[PDB]
Amino acid sequence: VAVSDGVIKVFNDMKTPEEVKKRKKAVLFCLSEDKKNIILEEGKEILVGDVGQTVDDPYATFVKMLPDKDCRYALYDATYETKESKKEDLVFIFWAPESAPLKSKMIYASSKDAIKKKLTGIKHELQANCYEEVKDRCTLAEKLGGSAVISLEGKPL
Amino acid sequence: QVQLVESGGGLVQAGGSLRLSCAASGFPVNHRTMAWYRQAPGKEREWVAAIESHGQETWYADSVKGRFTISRDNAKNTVYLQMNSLKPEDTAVYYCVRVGAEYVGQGTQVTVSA
Repeated sequence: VAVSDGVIKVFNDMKTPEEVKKRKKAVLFCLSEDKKNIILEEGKEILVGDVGQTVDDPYATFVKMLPDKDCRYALYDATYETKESKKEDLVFIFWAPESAPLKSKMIYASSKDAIKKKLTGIKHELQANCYEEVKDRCTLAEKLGGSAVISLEGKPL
Repeated sequence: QVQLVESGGGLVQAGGSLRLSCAASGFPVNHRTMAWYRQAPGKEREWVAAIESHGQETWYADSVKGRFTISRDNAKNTVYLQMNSLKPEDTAVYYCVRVGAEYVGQGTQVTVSA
């Protein structure tokens, strides 16, 4: 499975006021129709300029874009705080719900290493196989900075 | 709490058979998608077999089709990999994982002598 140019560009962009509004906050990736390429999933993104305009809780909106019965990769640009610092980091997410079909799920699972190698410098990964896990802010917070993280995406934990 | 304990590996003559086991604890194997992958030193992981949760639909890599069978025993909370017609190219550490979960056990070494 190849990784498309678009995925390469979007990651590197995520690594003027109008230009800042076009930066991605979250983006979803999926298999192409022939299942030979990992591509940007059209329209399944949140922009920085969306937040405060049409998006009030970007992580909750991100979760609403995950398919119930298919797998996805995603990048989410997460803000979080410890007692002493405020941080922002990209998180690579692998979404693999149990009811997704096994055949394409195994393509996603076996291709994850190859796409992550393109995301050079990625420091954090969250894998989830159900909504309870992907919505667990404590779990995302721990993938980001462990037990020292006390707030995430602008809300106390 | 979660454990994935592989066993059953060993040194086998090419053309021989081996059955690997993964004894799991902390979760029910029939509620997760369980998969076997293998890793040779200096090489990328190769996913070889998987069995879906609840149902028992299976998936096999082309490299092991017709030679390997994956199964599980719900009551023993164990997943198996039956291997036949082993080849030197099958030499690797074999791991049994939950798809969509980070944690991995220590694996079991399989060595096939030509």
